[PDB]
Amino acid sequence: AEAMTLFAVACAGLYPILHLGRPWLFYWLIPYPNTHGMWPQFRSALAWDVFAISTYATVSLVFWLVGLIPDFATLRDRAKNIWVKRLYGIAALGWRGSARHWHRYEMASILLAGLSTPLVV
Amino acid sequence: CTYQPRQYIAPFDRQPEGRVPGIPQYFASTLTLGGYGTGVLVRSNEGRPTKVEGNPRHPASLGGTDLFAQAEILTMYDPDRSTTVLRQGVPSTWAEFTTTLGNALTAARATQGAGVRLLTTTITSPSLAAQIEQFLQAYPQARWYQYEPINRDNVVAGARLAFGRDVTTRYDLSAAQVVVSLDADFLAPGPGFVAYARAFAERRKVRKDSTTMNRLYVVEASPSTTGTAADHRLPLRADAIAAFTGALANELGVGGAPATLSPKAEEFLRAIARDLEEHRGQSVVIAGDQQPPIVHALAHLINAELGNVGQTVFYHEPVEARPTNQTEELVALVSEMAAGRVETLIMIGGNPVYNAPGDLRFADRMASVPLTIHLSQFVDETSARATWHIPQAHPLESWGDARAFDGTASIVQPLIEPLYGGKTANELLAAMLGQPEAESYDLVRSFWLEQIGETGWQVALANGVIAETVAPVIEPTLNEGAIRATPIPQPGDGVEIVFRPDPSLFDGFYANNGWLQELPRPLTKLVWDNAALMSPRTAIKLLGLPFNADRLIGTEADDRERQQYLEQLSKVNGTIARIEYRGGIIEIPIWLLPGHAEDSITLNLGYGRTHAGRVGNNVGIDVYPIRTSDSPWFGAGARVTNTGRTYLLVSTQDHWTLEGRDIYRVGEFKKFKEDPKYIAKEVYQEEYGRETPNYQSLQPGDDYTGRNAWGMTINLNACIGCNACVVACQAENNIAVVGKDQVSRGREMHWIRIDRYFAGEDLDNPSIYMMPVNCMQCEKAPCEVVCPVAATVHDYEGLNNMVYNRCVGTKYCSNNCPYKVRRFNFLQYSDTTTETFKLAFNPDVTVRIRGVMEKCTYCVQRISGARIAAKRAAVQAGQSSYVISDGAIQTACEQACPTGAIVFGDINDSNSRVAKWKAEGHNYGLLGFLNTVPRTTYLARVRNPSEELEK
Amino acid sequence: PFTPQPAPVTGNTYRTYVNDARTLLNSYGYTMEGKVHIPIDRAMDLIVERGLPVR
Amino acid sequence: FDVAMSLDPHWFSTIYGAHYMANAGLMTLAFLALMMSRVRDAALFREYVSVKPIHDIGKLIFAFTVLWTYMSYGQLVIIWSGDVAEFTPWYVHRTQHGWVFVA
Amino acid sequence: CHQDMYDQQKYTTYEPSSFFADGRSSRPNVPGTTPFEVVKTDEFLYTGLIDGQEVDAMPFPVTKDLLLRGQLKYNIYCAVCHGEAGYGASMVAERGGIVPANFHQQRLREAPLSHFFVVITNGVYRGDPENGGYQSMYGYASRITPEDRWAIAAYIRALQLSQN
Amino acid sequence: QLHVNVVGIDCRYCHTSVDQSYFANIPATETCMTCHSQIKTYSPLLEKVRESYATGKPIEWVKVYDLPNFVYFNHSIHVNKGIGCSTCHGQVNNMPVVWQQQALYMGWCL
Ligand SMILES: CCCCCCCCCCCCCCCC(=O)OC[C@H](COP(=O)(O)OCCN)OC(=O)CCCCCCCCCCCCC
Ligand code: HEC
Ligand code: HEC
Ligand code: HEC
Ligand code: HEC
Ligand code: SF4
Ligand code: SF4
Ligand code: SF4
Ligand code: F3S
Repeated sequence: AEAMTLFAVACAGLYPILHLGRPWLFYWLIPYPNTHGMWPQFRSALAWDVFAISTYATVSLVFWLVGLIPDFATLRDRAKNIWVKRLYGIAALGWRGSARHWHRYEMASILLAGLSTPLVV
Repeated sequence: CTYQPRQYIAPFDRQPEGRVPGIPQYFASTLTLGGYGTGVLVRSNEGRPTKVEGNPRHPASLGGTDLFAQAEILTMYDPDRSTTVLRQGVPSTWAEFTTTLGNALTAARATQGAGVRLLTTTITSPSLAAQIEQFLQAYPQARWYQYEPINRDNVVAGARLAFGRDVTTRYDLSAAQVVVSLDADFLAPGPGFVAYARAFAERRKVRKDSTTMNRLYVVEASPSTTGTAADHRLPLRADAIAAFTGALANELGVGGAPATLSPKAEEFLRAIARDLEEHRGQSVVIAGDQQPPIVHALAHLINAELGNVGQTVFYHEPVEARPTNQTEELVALVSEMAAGRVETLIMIGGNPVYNAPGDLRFADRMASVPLTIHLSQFVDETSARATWHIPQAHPLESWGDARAFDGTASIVQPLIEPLYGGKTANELLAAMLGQPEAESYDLVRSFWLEQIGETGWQVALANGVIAETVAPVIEPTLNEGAIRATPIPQPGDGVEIVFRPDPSLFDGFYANNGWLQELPRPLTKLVWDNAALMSPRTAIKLLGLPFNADRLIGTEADDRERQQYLEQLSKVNGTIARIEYRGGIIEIPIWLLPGHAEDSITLNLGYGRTHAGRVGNNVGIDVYPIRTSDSPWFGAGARVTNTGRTYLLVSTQDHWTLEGRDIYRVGEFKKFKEDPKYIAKEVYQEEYGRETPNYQSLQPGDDYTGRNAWGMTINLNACIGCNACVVACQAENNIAVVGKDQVSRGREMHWIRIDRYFAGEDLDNPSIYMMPVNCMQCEKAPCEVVCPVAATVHDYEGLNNMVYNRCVGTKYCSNNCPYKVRRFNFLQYSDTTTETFKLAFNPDVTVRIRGVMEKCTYCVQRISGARIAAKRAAVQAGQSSYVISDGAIQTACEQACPTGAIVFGDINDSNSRVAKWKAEGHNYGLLGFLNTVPRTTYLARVRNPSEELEK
Repeated sequence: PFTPQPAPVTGNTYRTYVNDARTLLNSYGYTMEGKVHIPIDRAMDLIVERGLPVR
Repeated sequence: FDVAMSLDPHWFSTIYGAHYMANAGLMTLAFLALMMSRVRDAALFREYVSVKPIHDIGKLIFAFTVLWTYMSYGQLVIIWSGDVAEFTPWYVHRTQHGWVFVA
Repeated sequence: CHQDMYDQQKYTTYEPSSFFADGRSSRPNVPGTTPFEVVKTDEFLYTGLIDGQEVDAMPFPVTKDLLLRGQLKYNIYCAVCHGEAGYGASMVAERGGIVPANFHQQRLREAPLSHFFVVITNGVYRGDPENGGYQSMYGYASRITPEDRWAIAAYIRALQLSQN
Repeated sequence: QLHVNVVGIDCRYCHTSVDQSYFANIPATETCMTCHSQIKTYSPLLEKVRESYATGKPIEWVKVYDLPNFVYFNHSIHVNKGIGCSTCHGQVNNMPVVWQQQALYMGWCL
């Protein structure tokens, strides 16, 4: 389900740029240092859309990767090929699942889940 | 890579003496629509014409201009204008033509010029008339033979029946409290249109102080702009108008004939007659050019009985050179061509093969003539079949003279040397007179010098008028016996056909022009197409459409149901009907016109050209072949069978009624005199139960108390739906012309639009309402709040600012605009590959690219120029005042309007005209329930109904 | 791209002529061929006082 | 809608009623917590209870407080941003004559 | 790097044009054409000649502001290549041997005002048809407005008085 | 540098429309020839100029200060309001070859 969320957000993120009429000027909505001194309005709802979709995509990706880190550790152990290993292993970041790693992991997952529920609404 | 290309700059080698670089100049010139000159002031950005305006000192063009004069800029820059002399379609030289012409004329000197024939249009230029008279003196047997499709033959025929002499009738609408129009469009483009429109509008404009308003009664076959601005309108059949005029004379007691008529027509006759005799010397009767000569003779007789002559109607010596029956002269020429008597035919414009009636068969008879020479300014259908085609200089690039309907003798001044060369009509006449290589400037100057003098010539160029020349007032004698002893033909022979000049294309000369073809036609809103116009009842009976047509009739209680039925009655628009008139079948698609007369069809001339330029190359169906010489404006019998095969017709509005909403406010004059705010006090009682709506806003806005504030007031009573303002905006703001397919997809780009609401009881005889809509410059603007990149933000003055460079193209602003006045460049509409179109674009306004929104900018370029000029003057004086005059800034739409409905000025300055108009009791803003607080406001329409017809 | 430093102008320039003429235009003086100078803005005031022929 | 929204017939809000349900939910949850402190000793609330139910009710109260704020802010932004005369009076009445201080 | 509306299709003041033969979108003045409300009836204002002869008269009375405007115009255009004082001592004469005329010579003292107007409008003298000839003064008709040209003549009169 | 600092010619002698319109008039070949008809005639580096004024062809200068045709600058109001082409352009009096002193950014104008 979370993979579906990431891929659906990836699909839906194209439309704000595609429908834009001048699609290569999408960066204007984002605050960015420019010689003009111009700013986004921040009172329209498309400026809010830029912050909501971008925050939603990044938070979903980090939460999904944090969940995958223990799974990557099982895959690297069962990979059975030296090159297949070290690809899951770098993603695993030497997980070495242990107490004092699980305790922080469980608390972080609860906090990320708590932050995500207001975010998606 | 670098920010931009080298952008080389090329300067002059010798500076023009009177020119300051970057400062536009204005020059006075004359533009003729029917051969009658209208004075115009044209802006020359850098020696190239770019914007046509009106000449305040020219009679018939006091600031106001018609759409045809406005759209002449794009005509002068058409990429399809003739560039070289063609012998038989092969390029040639002017010198070779001069040699051939000389040889042909010396070969015709054995006879007295019996073969040499001419064929011009209505010529009013004194220089050309004098040269033609001299040529006729040199060749005794030559003939002039004027002709043009839209002519005034019936007017001169009626004059020669009533007075036994050609006179020029002028109407002073300022002193006429009652005006009656017998199938006459005086508010539609024609001779004296701007002057008549301004005088009529001034009387209609009503304030709290005003105690008197003019009343218009119009009887017509097809609803028109004159019909829209009428307190009472009767849709009589076109043939029946002559009988109606005879009945009106009989009840007044002047010579005429009693005619059987419908009860509604009889009630209209009683009201007109009763209003007359109560306004003797305060009334005028106007008869349309289309109407037969007897109607004109009766109109002169009625005016004489009421004593109106010398007060509202004035007679002058004829201003159109030699007045003549043009259709009869063309019939004489075609018979001579069939006989083979003619050996040489020279035609100055007029597109005779396409313009001439189908029965004449001019093209077949043109082949018999050994040599035919045409000066057209374009390679027209006649030029294609004519030897020795010669390019004609456009009026903007040519030296010339013209006379107005009153008689003015204004001088045409070239703003640019001819782009593709070409010869003026006077230069062609000179070569015939035996002087080749004669400059146009010398020919016109030599005639004018010694008549007005060298000093007069200098004053005439500086102003737009020649003070010395005017038509002398004459008193003609009315022949009672001749007018009384006339047939007065009775109406009724089956379905009738009415031929009317197209509102945007005229006679089809302007078919190539993109702006006019893209312009929505007033009262039908069609674009790029010609359709047969019929009443809903006429369509049901003739085409067998399955609708009752009595469902539309009803009271206010079922009004919403009847409006829905009219939408269902629509969607039958575009069905092709095969119409047989006199051996000719048109196969034209049909568009339903609610106000049209029953058993009548209107067909517009100017469509179906085959040799026109790439724009309008093959648009619409030609009506010229069915048209006949004996009955040019009327038809007796039409089969009108239905062939199905529906063809798409594109209209901009797509809705014909207001759905029970307060968009247009209409009130009586008598109630208005008692209380100006009565219209506003009402409506709010029905909607909220209280006289005043207590609108509340959560948003502060800006004070604007001590700064210039820009606002516009549009008067509904004054507007006639001419559409001149839409053309003026397109020229001034470089708006693009989208194709018919883009208009079909509803992507037309127009900053100003006029809406016809057709809202009335019955709906078979509805009251047309025309309202001009442009950005309201709302102090609190919804479009600005929804813009993510801040492309749309407000201004210190109060103007909404749309920055094309900032716009990223989201399109959210158009969705949140209540009036939907914002237009988006979905595709690259602007033309980048055409050099002539690039010259036409105004430098002050940017040419938008694809992906940017556009909206009315209150002509910001004019406001910015005035602000810079006021600041510069203040600093030089040392005052630091920065004061801008009330008349300093005029928007292009405001200058273009002939009526004067649009007023633009500071709102804060209480002495400005806009401030005084906005203090009127009937001023209001559209959609007040939305707290937008618009600056563009409207004045509610006030009518003047007669108690006879109304009560 | 550093802002260019153009080489200075030569010894002889227009400033000497303009300065000498501007000094001469006022402070009265005695011209060689004639008698007396008049400061600029004083001769202009004299020209308006006596005026010039019109038409 | 009948008891409260009908006091001023001129104004209507679609979110109204859902906001009352959130308000009712917060009031009842707060009431349940007050009662639980009073009945903490009751024998069946001694051998059959743990910190986990109390913690869950505290999380529910926090969720209801944020949910009520979201519904109230959502109504305010829609009415304030869409400045239509029909919906503007309710906010005008609640921001005038000292009502702004209560807000 | 969009380059979107950076160079638009419209023709600006001095933008070169390939449509015209001489490569200039800016066009020369059509001969015999007068701007709106600009009457050319007064001969004195546009030509110092009344009957083909000089007049030693000035079309409008001398004003202090008129003389100040004449001084400004003289300093901008006339002062270079003729001297700020009117003695012909200028840096242009040194580099080229121009030898400009001296205002304070007796001949120019008795010259009419309309003679000065003619000189500013056209030049000292067009070259002789025979044996060659070159225009020295070379004229300033297009650059300077007639009223400004008269102001310059009045300032020249003031300068001539200044050294007397 | 030669014409202004050495020869001593005013700015308005060449750029004559600077204080009256939005455009500073680039000199015509007529103004070039009023001195060089006699001064430095028969010079290979004034050949192009002499190529003009005989034929109508212009001299194609390269625009140094260029704005992207949606900016609509005006020299008239600026100059009249107490601003000169030194805090606005640079020491052009001492410029053998004119260079852009600063990039015309939106922020610079603001
Ligand atoms: C002011 C008073 C409060 C009024 C509240 C009104 C609104 C309440 C809405 C509640 C919707 C619940 C839908 C039913 C979900 C369901 O079927 O429950 C299943 C579960 C799992 O329990 P198990 O294993 O099946 O058996 C339990 C007994 N042994 O319980 C759950 O609630 C979790 C399922 C996921 C919740 C779905 C509802 C989310 C609503 C989101 C939309 C909110 C709109 C604002
Ligand atoms: C008085 C010191 C000035 C100032 C401030 C400027 N000019 Fe000139 N100028 C002249 C010519 C023929 C050109 C074009 C050739 C070239 O650019 O080398 C210029 C150019 C400029 C520019 C740049 C133009 C651009 O497109 O950016 C500028 C900013 C400028 N000038 C300012 C001619 C003359 C001239 C002789 C007739 C004299 C004197 C001046 N200019 C003086 C000045
Ligand atoms: C019109 C914009 C121009 C152009 C393109 C040039 N000048 Fe002049 N110029 C003047 C003087 C007194 C000199 C120096 C005389 C000398 O060196 O002996 C010049 C010099 C030049 C040059 C250099 C030529 C060389 O080095 O041999 C060039 C390329 C040049 N000019 C171009 C005087 C004037 C003058 C007032 C009389 C005006 C106006 C111009 N020049 C105008 C132009
Ligand atoms: C260098 C290009 C000059 C400029 C700048 C001005 N003048 Fe000139 N002027 C110039 C020359 C080389 C001459 C003498 C020509 C000759 O054949 O000797 C002149 C002469 C005059 C005269 C005398 C005319 C006469 O017929 O005697 C006058 C009155 C005069 N110049 C006035 C004048 C004014 C008003 C100027 C500013 C607009 C001006 N000169 C500039 C060369 C140059
Ligand atoms: C404000 C900073 C100034 C001032 C006070 C002056 N110049 Fe001008 N100048 C300036 C800009 C931003 C531009 C670019 C215009 C454009 O369309 O891109 C220019 C341009 C010129 C030019 C080129 C010709 C033209 O653009 O019209 C010339 C020549 C020029 N400037 C000269 C000039 C002179 C003589 C001034 C009087 C001291 C002057 N500038 C003032 C910016 C500014
Ligand atoms: S009329 Fe439309 S585009 Fe114009 S200010 Fe109002 S909301 Fe904006
Ligand atoms: S004010 Fe200008 S931009 Fe607006 S509608 Fe009128 S002409 Fe068009
Ligand atoms: S507002 Fe426009 S359409 Fe109406 S009368 Fe004036 S110009 Fe014609
Ligand atoms: S929302 Fe804004 S981005 Fe453009 S299309 Fe409208 S001005």
